[PDB]
Amino acid sequence: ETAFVEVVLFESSPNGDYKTHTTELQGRFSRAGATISAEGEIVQMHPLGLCLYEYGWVGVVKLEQPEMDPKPCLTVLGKAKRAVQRGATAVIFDVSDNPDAVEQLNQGLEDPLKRPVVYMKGMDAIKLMNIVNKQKGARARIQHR
Amino acid sequence: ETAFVEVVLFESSPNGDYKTHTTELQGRFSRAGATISAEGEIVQMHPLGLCDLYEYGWVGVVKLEQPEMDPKPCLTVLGKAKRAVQRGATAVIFDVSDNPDAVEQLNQGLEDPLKRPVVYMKGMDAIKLMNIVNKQKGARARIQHR
Repeated sequence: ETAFVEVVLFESSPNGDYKTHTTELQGRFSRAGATISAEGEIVQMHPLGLCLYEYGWVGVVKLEQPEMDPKPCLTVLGKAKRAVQRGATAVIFDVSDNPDAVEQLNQGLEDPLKRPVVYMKGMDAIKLMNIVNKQKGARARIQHR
Repeated sequence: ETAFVEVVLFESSPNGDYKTHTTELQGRFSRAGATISAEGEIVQMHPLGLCDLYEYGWVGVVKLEQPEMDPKPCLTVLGKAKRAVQRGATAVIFDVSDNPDAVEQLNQGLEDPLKRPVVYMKGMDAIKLMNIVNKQKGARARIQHR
């Protein structure tokens, strides 16, 4: 099922009102996690960063070439789990560089997380990084329709 | 339609992890805002307080006054919802227990709906909501369309 991800940039206009810009993106809900909507501020994690942020962040993790990390500290599902335990309301992996991560997550072996675990690639990941990379405050609204 | 609201208390466990306690509550989405999901930190707002910056993305909770308490209200209850979004609310949850007439007003159809959810809660759920909000600091609201 498709995860409709809205990524919102924001600047507090001087008087308290917010100026925002929204970009709508898409990934899929993995079997590894729940298929629910979720939302919160984006934290960009390095994939090795998962071996205190305020509760309810949306982890964004750009996975790396499998041959960069030969004996990885955890499985990609393990990494997501650790994120949640550390207060993530959702995890979005950019699997552009680790396309086999997908089959690994959808392997349906452990029963799922109660939070979403979304995978993104191609154009949408590029845009997700285009935004994340440049702006401190960005918000993710992950929507199951 | 029903708004399925999970309120989550939380505090850090001594090792980086979070200990949490979750409470599932219900309200309805009103025609004044979308019927979508939304999540964020609760900010309890006095109803007269929509007439100081908050981190974008908060879920405002507003317990409405007995109508005879506010004779000259700065805004319609939809106006306060709308003002809250503009100040970075991701959703508004009104406790309507003391002002049941606000429901009919919120569902009026007259103005465009907000792109954010505007939920109302009453009776028991709202009690349970304020029970958590008034005591607990560090409360996250997850509002869910199913």
